[PDB]
Amino acid sequence: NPKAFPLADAALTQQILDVVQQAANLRQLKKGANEATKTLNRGISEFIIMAADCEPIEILLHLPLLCEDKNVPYVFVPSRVALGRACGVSRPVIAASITTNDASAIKTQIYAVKDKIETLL
Amino acid sequence: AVTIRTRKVISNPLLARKQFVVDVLHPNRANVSKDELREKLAEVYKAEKDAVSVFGFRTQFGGGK
Amino acid sequence: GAEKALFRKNKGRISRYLANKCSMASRIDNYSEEPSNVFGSVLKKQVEQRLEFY
Amino acid sequence: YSTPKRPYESSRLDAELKLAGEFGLKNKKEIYRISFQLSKIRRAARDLLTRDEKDPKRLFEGNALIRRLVRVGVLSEDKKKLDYVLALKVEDFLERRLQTQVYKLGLAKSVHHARVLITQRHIAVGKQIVNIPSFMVRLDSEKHIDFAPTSPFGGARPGRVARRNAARKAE
Amino acid sequence: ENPADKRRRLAKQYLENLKSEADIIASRLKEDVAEQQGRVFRYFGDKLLISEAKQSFTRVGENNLTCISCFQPVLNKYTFEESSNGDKNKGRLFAYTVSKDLQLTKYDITDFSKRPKKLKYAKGGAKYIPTSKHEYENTTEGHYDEILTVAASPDGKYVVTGGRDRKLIVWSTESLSPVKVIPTKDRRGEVLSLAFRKNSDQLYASCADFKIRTYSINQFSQLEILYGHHDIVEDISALAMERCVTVGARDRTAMLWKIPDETRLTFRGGDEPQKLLRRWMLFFCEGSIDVVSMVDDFHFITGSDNGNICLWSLAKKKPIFTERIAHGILPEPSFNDISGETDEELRKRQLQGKKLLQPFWITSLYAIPYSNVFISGSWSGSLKVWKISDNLRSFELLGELSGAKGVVTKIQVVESGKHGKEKFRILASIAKEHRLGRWIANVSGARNGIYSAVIDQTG
RNA sequence: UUGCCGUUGCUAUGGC
Repeated sequence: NPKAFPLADAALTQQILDVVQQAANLRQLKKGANEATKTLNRGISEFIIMAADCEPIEILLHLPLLCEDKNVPYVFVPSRVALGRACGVSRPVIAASITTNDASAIKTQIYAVKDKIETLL
Repeated sequence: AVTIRTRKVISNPLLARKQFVVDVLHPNRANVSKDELREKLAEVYKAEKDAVSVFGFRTQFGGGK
Repeated sequence: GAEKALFRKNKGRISRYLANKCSMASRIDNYSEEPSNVFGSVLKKQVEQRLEFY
Repeated sequence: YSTPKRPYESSRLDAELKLAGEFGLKNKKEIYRISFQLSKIRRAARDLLTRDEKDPKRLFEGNALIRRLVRVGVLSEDKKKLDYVLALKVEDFLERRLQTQVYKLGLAKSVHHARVLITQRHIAVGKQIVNIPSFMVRLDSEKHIDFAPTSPFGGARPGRVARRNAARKAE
Repeated sequence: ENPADKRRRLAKQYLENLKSEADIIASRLKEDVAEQQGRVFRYFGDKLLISEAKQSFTRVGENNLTCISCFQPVLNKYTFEESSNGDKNKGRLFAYTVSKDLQLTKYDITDFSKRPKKLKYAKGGAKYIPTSKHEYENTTEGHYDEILTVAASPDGKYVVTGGRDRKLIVWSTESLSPVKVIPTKDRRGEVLSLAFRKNSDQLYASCADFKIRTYSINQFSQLEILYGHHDIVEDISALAMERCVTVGARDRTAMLWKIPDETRLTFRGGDEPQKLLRRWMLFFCEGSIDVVSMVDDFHFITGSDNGNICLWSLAKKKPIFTERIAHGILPEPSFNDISGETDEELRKRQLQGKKLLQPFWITSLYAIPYSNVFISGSWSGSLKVWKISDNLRSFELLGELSGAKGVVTKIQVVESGKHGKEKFRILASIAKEHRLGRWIANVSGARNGIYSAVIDQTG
């Protein structure tokens, strides 16, 4: 019923943000909505993360339409401030993407989250 | 800067001495001579150099300790 | 809009800066059941402030 | 290590070629070593399975083995059961090697580059310089992999060639 | 006259001063050495008068003041020589401040009644950029990137600063002239916090490469590097003992380092809102630990990004007591700004009720050493002063001070007066943005300056 | 008491 949906609870949000921080260290994170649309178009996106508090929220409501068409899991986290912090950049980030890589060191952790997002949707 | 560190200190009045295991941290240095450790141990413990004996030194693999 | 110069070196920067803000406004319009002009205004004022800066 | 039953099977040769290429191993001896370790682990797991559930032996040694495999990282936290211990493969063990971890973390551009880095004493696990590629990385040690303080890539002074060419340039 | 005589003279005069002030002499003398025993011996929290505190905010020109370090001379009972560097500097209280504008500033804070007074400064800039681009060549005298942390030496002879330039520059206190530059020798070795071992020349410098480094300022040399953190070591605290404590931010770990034994103790909150909710039959899960200060050699307090202030004991790995959402919850975002929808009710649905709300972060946290009082800070707009219970098993809010408005980057406290009668001054750096980065949304009324609050105790 | 711009007194706080 709300536009931002599904919204991850507290416990899940901690796990999502953790993966984002690890991905950023390994150069597997694309930060910002414009990059996220580029990843979905190229179909290299394991899943998309979005800020439910983005002001206004409609500015990133184009991504789900991309996500649902291409069959890519997605989730909303309550804080854009927190999302930007975990991403490692010095400004708020409203949308971020985890690039696909089967040679990644954090593969198992990513797939662990990916299943949970899928259950939520 | 070399750091000299004593652990497992045992006072042995039977032989009239103090025994311990000494750690020498010497980053960016090959190793610290027995004599120079005698000097620094003497200064730290307030005893004459002649009274300070050290032996059984082995550097850890890769250096630095 | 680069074939008819719809959005239009310093000149180039305002075009690209304006180009993003157009995409921002478009998204609000498209996914909003009853779009308003409140966010279009503050967006335009933001582009203006950039304009004097350059 | 122990020689496999029929080394000359074509499938076996192609398997060894794939594993070597993917993880840049030096000889089939490394593959045999890992296979022998895995064989022991799986045989123990089987013998435990043959026992009745709630057996004190099954319980004690079984949770012990599961804990150890988790600690080495081969078995994920969500699969703490001996049945999954039977499902392990050689690739899981090879991945935990220090060469592969160095490659994956982004410190090297290739598995062979990782091998030459490690053998050149440029890679440190915590405080210790590890120049042994077949070193096995746990979980806790996974995050502590870095360039050694003495390494020129780790911030120390440049190697022999760098300062030599610098001197030749200055003169 | 032999120095034994000189100590005898100062000692005899000192006793007469104690006698003039007044059993009692014996009790007072024991109190002088209470520092040696690492136990809280300053139980004066109840005596404080939060309400009557005299607050004042001094605006500073520079952008985003990031840290403040206060130097307070102490008469050494062992030799009866004041810690002041020079005779001119006798009994003079100094404060050193740094900002993101690459400027270090010192103040005089001797007069509690009067505002801080600028004395000298040194500013960095592009001139100091290293040409070589190598880490071991990063030995330019001034800074060229953001400064983040500062500490003023207990002897009053040096102040050392570090920031994102991956350097450690030590400055002479008197003239603010550079005397030595210590590179961190790392590609990502940015300095995130500094601490002087109390009444000593040893440094503990926390770095962004997930390591803690130690230095001996007097010899201008680095001693050891400490390893074990899985994430950036944002803050570090120290007391007279070599037991420095640290927090690992996203790792959600507070590690106490026993330098003497070369061992470390791991403390993890492990607070899970399933059980917290179940026992209740809004709670936020902790994200990271930023601020830490050592109340006692055997206790310390940490502040996380979920607004939880925790009390820890060396004996117990899990927290002994937690205060959740200490500083409150952020105001909800404007419904006129959540969406561009014309209809109000549709905009309200975007807020998703109370799900979006979040708690304030604990940006700063300081505890007066070996005391039962500590101060917390955030951009809620009010400093909060707490008191730990006598048994050191709990704490309660002693009061608040509403003067500060903006992000509280760092807090300091300084005292003056006789032993029985002391006045406490609370100095805190306030900036318009969080020290590490610009994430926080701009706070209404925030201004860059040094907040001050003088408090006296009566009863 | 501020880099810049105001307000308020003979001191205090509003914006960038």
